[PDB]
Amino acid sequence: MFMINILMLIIPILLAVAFLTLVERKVLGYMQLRKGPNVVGPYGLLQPIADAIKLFIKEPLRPATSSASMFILAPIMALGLALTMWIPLPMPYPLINMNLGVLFMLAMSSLAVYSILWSGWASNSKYALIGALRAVAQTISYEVTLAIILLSVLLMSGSFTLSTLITTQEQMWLILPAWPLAMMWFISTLAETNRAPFDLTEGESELVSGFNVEYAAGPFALFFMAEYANIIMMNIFTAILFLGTSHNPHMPELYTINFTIKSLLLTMSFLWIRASYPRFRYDQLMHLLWKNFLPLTLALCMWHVSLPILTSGIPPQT
Amino acid sequence: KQDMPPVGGYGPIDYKRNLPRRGLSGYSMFAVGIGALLFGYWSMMKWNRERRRLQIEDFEARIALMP
Ligand SMILES: CCCCCCCCCCCCCCCCCC(=O)OC[C@H](COP(=O)(O)OCCN)OC(=O)CCCCCCCCCCCCCCCCC
Repeated sequence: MFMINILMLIIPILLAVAFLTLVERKVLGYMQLRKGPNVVGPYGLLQPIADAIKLFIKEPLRPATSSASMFILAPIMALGLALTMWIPLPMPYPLINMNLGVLFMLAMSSLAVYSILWSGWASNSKYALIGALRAVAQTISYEVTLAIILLSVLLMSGSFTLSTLITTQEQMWLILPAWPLAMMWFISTLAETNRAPFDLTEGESELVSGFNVEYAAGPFALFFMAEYANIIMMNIFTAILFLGTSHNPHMPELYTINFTIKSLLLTMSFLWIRASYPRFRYDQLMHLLWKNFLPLTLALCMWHVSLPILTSGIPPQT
Repeated sequence: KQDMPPVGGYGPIDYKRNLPRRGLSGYSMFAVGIGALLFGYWSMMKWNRERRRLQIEDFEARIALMP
């Protein structure tokens, strides 16, 4: 029945990414002093069944000027590498056990931006043309900030797999010891996935609407359901790579219970920001990475290398 | 002969500007901060120095049998 363990995953998650869109504007509602979608629910909890159905009724135009062969294979992705990445992710028991799999995320973190470059180019001119070009450029310069500061800690835990990374955070919430890094693990995923303070990719201010501009109701649910299938995953990751829970070979169930009451707090962070801060004006946006974020990330790497060796600490792995 | 202004008495309420409250300033931070980071590592160097002590124990059974 291994095929019914899968399809029990893909389906029950599409409800979260659906019902996030509701808690989008309730939480961001009371920052403003008001209430959130209310009239339709009664509580509102019934809103997203009505919204999923307005789009696919609503007619899906294509530009007369487009290349239809690319205008499909691209979105036929924004929903794969979002739903594949979930596969080897322990909670506690991952569906797959990949030996070195931690590295496998970067494989699928790196291969999504090659679905932006298609779509914005697939269609047409300068609002999605050079406007989907220069959100490529920022999306690849926030990896080098990443793979390093992912690679740092992994000196402090011994291997590339995720079954060890529950063992080492036992009674030490891995955020003490590298708290300088942890910050930069946060501003990255918020800068890379195109969210609030570095917002530019999806346009509001700097342009009209980035990269979404052409898709009518028909395809544009996918992206608007793809872009929220990354955001609740990196944030359902960070908390396996920092704030660890305590496995329990007996009541596995109490592992996940206490696990979603963390990863679900953590997420409610990209909403708790977006009410707050303004945007960066694309110069300042990269111009603050090389100069500023990076020099440290190298420097710390020269540090977490020696700290095990200089304490006879060297973590028990191959 | 019903008009607005009261007989006497008012505020005012000021227009002035203040809220600069801190908050562990001026090197008080960098003091607690570097203090936590250490107790992080001291919490390592022991778990990680214990876990190796089990590591050898595990490779022991392998060599024990396998003649
Ligand atoms: C648009 C519609 C048309 C497209 C439809 C089809 C699209 C397919 C796209 C493929 C995208 C995902 C491919 C990524 C490959 C990743 C494989 C991997 O990393 O598996 C990890 C695992 C490592 O093995 P390890 O854990 O070290 O040892 C276990 C010991 N028991 O490895 C293993 O366990 C062994 C590997 C078994 C899998 C066999 C090889 C699978 C990979 C073939 C991919 C073919 C490329 C397809 C096109 C890719 C384009 C992106």
